[PDB]
Amino acid sequence: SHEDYLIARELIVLSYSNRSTLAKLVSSPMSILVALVDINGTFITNEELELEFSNKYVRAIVPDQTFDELKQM
Amino acid sequence: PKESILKKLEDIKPEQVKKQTKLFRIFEPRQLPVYRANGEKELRNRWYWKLKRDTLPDGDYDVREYFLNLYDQVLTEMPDYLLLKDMAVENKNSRDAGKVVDSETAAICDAIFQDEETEGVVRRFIAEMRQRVQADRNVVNYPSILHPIDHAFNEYFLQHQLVEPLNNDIIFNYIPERIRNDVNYILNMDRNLPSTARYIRPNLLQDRLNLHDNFESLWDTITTSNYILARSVVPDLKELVSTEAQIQKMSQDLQLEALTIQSETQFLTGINSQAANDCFKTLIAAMLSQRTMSLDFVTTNYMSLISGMWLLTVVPNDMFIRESLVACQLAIINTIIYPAFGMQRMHYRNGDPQTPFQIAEQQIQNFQVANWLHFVNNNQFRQVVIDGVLNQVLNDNIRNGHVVNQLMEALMQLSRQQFPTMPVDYKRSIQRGILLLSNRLGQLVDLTRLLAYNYETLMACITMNMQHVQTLTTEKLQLTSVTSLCMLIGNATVIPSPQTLFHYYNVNVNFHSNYNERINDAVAIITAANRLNLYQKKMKSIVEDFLKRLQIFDISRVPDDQMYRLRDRLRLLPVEIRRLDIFNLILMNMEQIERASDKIAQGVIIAYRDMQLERDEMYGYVNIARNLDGFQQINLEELMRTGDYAQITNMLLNNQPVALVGALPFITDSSVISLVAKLDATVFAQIVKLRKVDTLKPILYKINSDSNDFYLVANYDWVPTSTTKVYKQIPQQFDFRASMHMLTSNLTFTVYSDLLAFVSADTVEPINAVAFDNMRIMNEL
Repeated sequence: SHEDYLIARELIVLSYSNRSTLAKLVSSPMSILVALVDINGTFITNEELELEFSNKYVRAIVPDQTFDELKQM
Repeated sequence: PKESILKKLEDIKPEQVKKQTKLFRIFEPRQLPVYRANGEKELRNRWYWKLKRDTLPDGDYDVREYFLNLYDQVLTEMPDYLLLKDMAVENKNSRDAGKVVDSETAAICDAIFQDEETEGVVRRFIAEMRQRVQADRNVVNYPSILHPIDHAFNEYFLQHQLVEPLNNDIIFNYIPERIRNDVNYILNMDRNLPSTARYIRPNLLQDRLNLHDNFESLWDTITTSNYILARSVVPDLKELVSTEAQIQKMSQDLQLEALTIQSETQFLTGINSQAANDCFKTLIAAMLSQRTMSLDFVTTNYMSLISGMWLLTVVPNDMFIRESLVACQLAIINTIIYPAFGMQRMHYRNGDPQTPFQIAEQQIQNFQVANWLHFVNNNQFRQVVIDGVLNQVLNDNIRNGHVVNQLMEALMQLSRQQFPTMPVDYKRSIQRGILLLSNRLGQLVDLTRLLAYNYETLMACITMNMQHVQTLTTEKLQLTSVTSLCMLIGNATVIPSPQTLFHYYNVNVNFHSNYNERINDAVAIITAANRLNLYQKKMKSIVEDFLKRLQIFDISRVPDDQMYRLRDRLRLLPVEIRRLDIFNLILMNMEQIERASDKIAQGVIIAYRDMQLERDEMYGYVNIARNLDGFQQINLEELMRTGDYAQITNMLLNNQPVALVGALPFITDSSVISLVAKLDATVFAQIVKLRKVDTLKPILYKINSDSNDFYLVANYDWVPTSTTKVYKQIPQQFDFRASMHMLTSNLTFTVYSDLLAFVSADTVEPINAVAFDNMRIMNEL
């Protein structure tokens, strides 16, 4: 796909020089992004592979300073 | 598809509280000259009331459309509260450095103070007009300068502004009585609220439309919406017994061939969790939404037939759909019950008025099973109104689960029988299948009590009355999801958190409030259209707006017939007080607004008689008339519906006196030479040739010293006489003092929209959680 091409062209040309501070970089914001996605429907666990889904809705009460963190990143 | 509906529901923001920054105005003062009688002009000028935004169309139908649009505008401005200090401004000429309510009021006061041509009394009055306060009452009194219609609207918005004093008691009283009186919950708050505070109450008036009366396609959507919402608040079954530590107990009870686990000898099919929670959720959400649920089972699986008993007992039968439970009852009777007494198999008929349990209750002679089936057949809901809302309630024996004891009585009897007609393996299979339920007895009792408790607890958080009506579409319920629930359950109580309850209650409140509010909107516009005689208006797009503002329907695929029936129902609803009063302030002043607006005229008189002109003073001499008496009148909108230019043509060819009625443009002519030449009589010949009456523009003969031929009047002793006067009123004269009013308001209150955020709520430890009977639930072991 196109976005795949962008990612690949943007890493292949930069991974030729940077080899110590790249995967640490792009893989870091993800820990915050997961804290921004509202739940509409869920999966549950009971015993090691049990599931029991829930139609529970849950919002995402994210504070403001983590946006500043993400922006710095 | 499913998740989307809840996304739509939970994105219903409440009705945003309104607060205006200025005052409703239609009129404004304006300096015109004044022409002393005989026509000539004073050095002095004078103020008059004129209209802001003269935009009135031609023709009467179009004018009534204009006033309907004005009614919509005034409704959209129609606020919920206001604090006059927030719009107040200084007066640049006040003795006491006072204030006045509006910026435009101040502009008026500061323009009249400057004019040469104002008495000293008005300047004194302007120096002495100021604000006042009385803080013991939190009240303020500001001056204002307002046309009477404008004062009427503003004063109505003052006296009829919707707020209510907020306190710490109303917060509690906003919660249902059941939650407050349910000992499993503990409530508090960390704030005291002053008497300076306020709050607005929702409109929770029940369905004025009876959508459960032959709007089944809409009721299906409503009930589905409430079902899926209720699924989001039923608790998950946090703790169960494991799914493999059960199946080995079942297998040894059944003494099955090894590695039949992957074949699942029909007793053992669909035992998993992900179904027990599904059934627990489906049953409750369906009973809450009152949505019918159909059963998809198999007859090879006898545990499904056995676990259908608990279901058909704890749940009413009018709650299901008929053919499904007919199949299930038939199966139960044919392979668990009648073979246990040597009865014939059965002979059931497809289209039979009676269900198998009815026709079985009378045949067999055993007390236990007979009375169990009696309970099943005559189990049904109990309607009861509580906290205003109708509710479908259970028996009070299902709740404190003892029905299961009658069930055990029947099942134990059937264990004790023999199956003479049938072999030994069959009896063995059935009796083991029901021992697996006998061994779960106490857990079944606990389950029944837990469902009943959670059901009533969530019923508490309902605002719209809950009717018991079958529906087009159903909700499937596989009986393996019952067998699982009846077999995977134990020592694990689940109480809905208070926050889920408050969420569900506020959601339902907001939906109900939106519903009532939009109903009132549509009813207002419909009633207004009917009272303004708007007959060309097709009342569909209004109902489209009504359904769009209800964010669950698809108007793209709903027809016109439902809309018109819905309209027919909406016709018969009373308009709320606000909208009705605002409309009756327009019906009594729409004409007085229409007498103004020097772009149209209310008619033209044609009287072939050298009549006199009138000594007005904003004009000089004019061909104006203000009564329309004497001559007979002809309405033009009648003439433009049914083109019959026979009457009027007869009357024009024969020079007969007449009046023509309807909003007509006009054009001023300040030439005296156009008066003696009699040009105004030249306009009505285009009505006989091209029979249209649209390009009809009578003349107004305003004469004065500013006319360049006025000298004749002042040299020759002739009052301006003329023909074909015009039917029109004069502007009103601006009296500063009489135009002044004092507007009252409250001083510095604070409006709190959300109402439960101040409430903090907690649950007792669910081991020691209790039902209505002051007796613990989940206690059997």
